[PDB]
Amino acid sequence: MIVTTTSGIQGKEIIEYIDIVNGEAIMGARDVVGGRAGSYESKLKEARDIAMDEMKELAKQKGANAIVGVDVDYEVVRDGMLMVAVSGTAVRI
Amino acid sequence: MIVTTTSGIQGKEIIEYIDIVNGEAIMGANIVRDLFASVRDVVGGRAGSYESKLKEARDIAMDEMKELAKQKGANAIVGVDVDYEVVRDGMLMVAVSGTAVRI
Amino acid sequence: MIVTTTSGIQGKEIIEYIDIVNGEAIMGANIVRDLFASVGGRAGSYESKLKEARDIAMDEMKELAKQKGANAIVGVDVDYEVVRDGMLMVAVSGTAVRI
Amino acid sequence: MIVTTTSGIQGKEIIEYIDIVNGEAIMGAESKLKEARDIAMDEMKELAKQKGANAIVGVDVDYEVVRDGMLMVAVSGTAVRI
Amino acid sequence: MIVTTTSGIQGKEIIEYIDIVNGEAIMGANIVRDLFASVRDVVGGRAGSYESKLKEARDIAMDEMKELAKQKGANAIVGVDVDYEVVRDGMLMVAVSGTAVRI
Repeated sequence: MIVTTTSGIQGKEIIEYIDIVNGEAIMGARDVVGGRAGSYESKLKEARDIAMDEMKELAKQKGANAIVGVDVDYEVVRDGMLMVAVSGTAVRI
Repeated sequence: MIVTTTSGIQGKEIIEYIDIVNGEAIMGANIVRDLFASVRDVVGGRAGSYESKLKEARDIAMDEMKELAKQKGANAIVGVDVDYEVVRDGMLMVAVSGTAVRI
Repeated sequence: MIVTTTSGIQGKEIIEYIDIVNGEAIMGANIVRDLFASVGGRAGSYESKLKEARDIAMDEMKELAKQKGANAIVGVDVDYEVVRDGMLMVAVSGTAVRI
Repeated sequence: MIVTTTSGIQGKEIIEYIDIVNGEAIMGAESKLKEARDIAMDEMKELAKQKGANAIVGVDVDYEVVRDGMLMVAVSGTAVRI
Repeated sequence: MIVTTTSGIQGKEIIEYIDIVNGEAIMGANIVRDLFASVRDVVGGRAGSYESKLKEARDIAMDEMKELAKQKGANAIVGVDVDYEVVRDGMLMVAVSGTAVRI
């Protein structure tokens, strides 16, 4: 199933814009370092995937086979906690 | 009513761009532990987790946006964006914006 | 005059991109408990004041757009950020165009 | 040089997408906010021009309080040829 | 590789949408402090330096996103967004996202 940060699936007609769906993960409460320095996946991959799984599960719940126009937001939330929040429009194609 | 975070509705022409519409809601304060107060604080309101309350606040901000759009004679809202910001004393704000359109 | 968050306008040709235009406003301070100071301005809730500031920001942007001889703003975006010790700045951005 | 927040120019095909370009201005220590935004935008345009671009599309502005009293404004965009 | 903040490649149809890809970089507090140059007014990121003081963080974020995309068999990344956020004790994070595609 296609998940894209773009407005449409080039080649495919959208049958229905079903709903806007979201997912969120709250992560735990001269050196510039990459997110994958010293590890195979990025430190935020677990958070990001939890957030995207929730969004995908909801979309699937709503009869979607695709999710377009997705955005990722990051906010430091509670006592230091990182939230990753993902939003997108569930569609039938 | 069609609501999308994309810049258009494939299949339909936009007959008129009516206006830009917004909705916000701030979460309720912490009560104790992972318990958080109702976003909408009058008889009925439900306490719960940070995530269930965040989702509630995002649902009210959304519904406020849709109610304004409908007041303006819109049948669709395109180019919807969500924004999150921690404001006064740790409460989370959810703000939603989009363009109300006739299709 | 058309103002829109979409990247374009349907059915109408842009004959000229003029300039990116912006507006901003900072929310007034907290008075007491849930009451916030106007940005004969009225005190209100956080959300009421927030809406007021966003309205001022949007008007300021349109104002700048019209004076540059535009009749439309496209690709509009709203940004929020807490500023000088607890106080929500709104900032609106857009592309002023001739249609 | 046409600069726009839209993702596209009208009556003008993009023939090269050169790079994403960025500008930033740092303040503190509303009118100075405008100055900052201008410095960020001018810095991004300069880079775009030096890269061989004649337009910048999909422009976005971000605002961040890096410390306290310091506000950063960052603009990002795609440098293109039309 | 074409990297673009736009939602498509004018002139080129997208034949496959592979994955959303992300890259990030994190700046130490010690370093963020060495960009409080604003001891006077407003200064550009390129005042007194060749490349912007944040360019290295962005380039590391962008490199990781691209390396990932490339490994997934993509030859372009579209709908790119850059995000900034202050986390833990004053470190600055720059995060980038986009859709890895095949054209």
